[PDB]
Amino acid sequence: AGITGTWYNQLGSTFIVTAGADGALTGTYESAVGNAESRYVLTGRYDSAPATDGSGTALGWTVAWKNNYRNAHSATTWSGQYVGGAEARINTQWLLTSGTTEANAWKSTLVGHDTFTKVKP
Amino acid sequence: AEAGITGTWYNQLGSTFIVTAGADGALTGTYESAVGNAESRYVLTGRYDSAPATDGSGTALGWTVAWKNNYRNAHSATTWSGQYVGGAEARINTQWLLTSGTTEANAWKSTLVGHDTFTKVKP
Amino acid sequence: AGITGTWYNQLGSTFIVTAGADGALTGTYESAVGNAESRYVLTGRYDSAPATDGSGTALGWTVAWKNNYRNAHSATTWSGQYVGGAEARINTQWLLTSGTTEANAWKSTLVGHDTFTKVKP
Amino acid sequence: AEAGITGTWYNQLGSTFIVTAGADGALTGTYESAVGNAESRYVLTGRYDSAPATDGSGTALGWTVAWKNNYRNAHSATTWSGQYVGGAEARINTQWLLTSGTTEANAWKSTLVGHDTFTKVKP
Ligand SMILES: O=C(CCCC[C@@H]1SC[C@@H]2NC(=O)N[C@@H]21)Nc1ccc([N+](=O)[O-])cc1
Ligand SMILES: O=C(CCCC[C@@H]1SC[C@@H]2NC(=O)N[C@@H]21)Nc1ccc([N+](=O)[O-])cc1
Ligand SMILES: O=C(CCCC[C@@H]1SC[C@@H]2NC(=O)N[C@@H]21)Nc1ccc([N+](=O)[O-])cc1
Ligand SMILES: O=C(CCCC[C@@H]1SC[C@@H]2NC(=O)N[C@@H]21)Nc1ccc([N+](=O)[O-])cc1
Repeated sequence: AGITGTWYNQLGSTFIVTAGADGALTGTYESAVGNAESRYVLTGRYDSAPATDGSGTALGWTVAWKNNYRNAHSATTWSGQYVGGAEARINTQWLLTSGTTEANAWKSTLVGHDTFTKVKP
Repeated sequence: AEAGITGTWYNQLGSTFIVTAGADGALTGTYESAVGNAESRYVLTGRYDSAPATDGSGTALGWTVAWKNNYRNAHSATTWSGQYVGGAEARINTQWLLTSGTTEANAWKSTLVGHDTFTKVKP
Repeated sequence: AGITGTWYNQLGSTFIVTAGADGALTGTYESAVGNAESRYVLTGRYDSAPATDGSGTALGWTVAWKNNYRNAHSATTWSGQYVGGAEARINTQWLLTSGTTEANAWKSTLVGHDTFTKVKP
Repeated sequence: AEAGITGTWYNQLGSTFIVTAGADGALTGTYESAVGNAESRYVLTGRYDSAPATDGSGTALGWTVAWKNNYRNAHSATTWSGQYVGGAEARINTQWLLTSGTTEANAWKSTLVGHDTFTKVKP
């Protein structure tokens, strides 16, 4: 529906997702930055029964940076909300964790925020 | 990847995390929280590195849970991001972001941040 | 210098700061949202000797939401960087912690991001 | 506010946090980290609620440290945000954001996030 489609964030990354009736999110992610290449599988969940007011729809998805081409031994999870309308938007904040030794654990997680704009005409 | 990830885990709050790890990187299972606007199990989905590095690094992973089942809907979603550490006392160290569906006016206070540690030992 | 002055974020909040030679930041903050009113004291620290390349200047500051008018029993810390030039900017990500009982501790911290634009002509 | 905040604290990493709490809400002291690009003490400044609620809520506080002294400059700053809990075994539970000075091209990977727990007991 509103979430299903093709999106892009401020970095130029590509986000193609499909929203299922049971609240499931599946698709592929293509990052424009970092030790990444081509498409990576993504999986998430969303509130399939949001508030009818002016509230956004809570959702989230994960991407392990490993495919048949590269492995950055890391995973990112995006958490945010879908805001519908003429100009659909997905505002997120993310956590990127890397696999590290017990000694380097304190510096294993980066935090950021991505804003997605919908395309798919 | 000798993933001992599969199994039933518990966090410091007493929440029950049940997961199965697929050979290709998929994570699936149910989540039951001991705190907050929730009851019974909620479906969760995630991904993990099905080929961690040879050194002694943990296995990166993450998963999400929209807080809605047949009993309630807290109009929220939580994503956990972290790493699995195998061994005698296996553990999953994570940090999470909980986003609530809100109006544009309240978007600034829509996301909580925390951290949970899961072990295979009772709450 | 570059940091010293008056700033505003996307929410309409007011940030008046002075950068000291020893890396100290002092000033007042006025929030446009939340259980807040008037001016609150702020204190921070910044990298007083940044890289001469195109890097930003690392900095941070804290505000306890308590003054002679209100007390929201909370404190926010902003962490980010100052990016100079014609259009000065301060990109931050913040953590807002509230005082809570041990039972409600898991939901004591909100996270967000504020972008500041400089004014003081 | 019976602030037992003042004193020397240590975190799970072995870092030493020394602070003095002013009657009006100010926090000042030095910070020494056992990990990372750092050595010796670094000046820190912060604020805390000098009038917490009457119930059993913790005392909200926060502080910053730019990582530059006479020995090194890691071109970074860390802010800790959390709450003080008094009692037999006093503790300061916090979460932090570490921002590195970077170019616009690397801004997306400039901030690390974690959490530290400070107690008055040796490392
Ligand atoms: O490079 C890797 C994998 C690609 C990460 C892309 C990130 S996901 C959040 C943000 N949104 C995007 O669309 N793209 C970026 N990961 C990685 C990064 C840093 C470190 N590190 O140690 O700093 C280790 C692995
Ligand atoms: O209560 C709800 C749903 C359940 C959330 C459980 C959280 S998931 C992170 C942490 N780890 C656990 O095992 N359990 C907790 N969500 C919610 C919470 C707060 C707000 N709020 O506005 O503050 C809105 C919705
Ligand atoms: O309302 C209060 C105090 C004012 C907070 C202003 C925040 S600081 C980050 C952001 N940037 C701004 O310029 N303004 C906002 N705090 C508070 C908020 C929420 C809760 N809560 O429980 O949800 C408790 C206390
Ligand atoms: O090494 C530096 C300076 C020292 C940082 C100490 C951190 S403060 C949070 C945590 N709590 C502690 O007590 N100690 C650690 N900073 C730095 C670290 C990583 C990167 N990086 O790019 O990954 C850049 C600068």
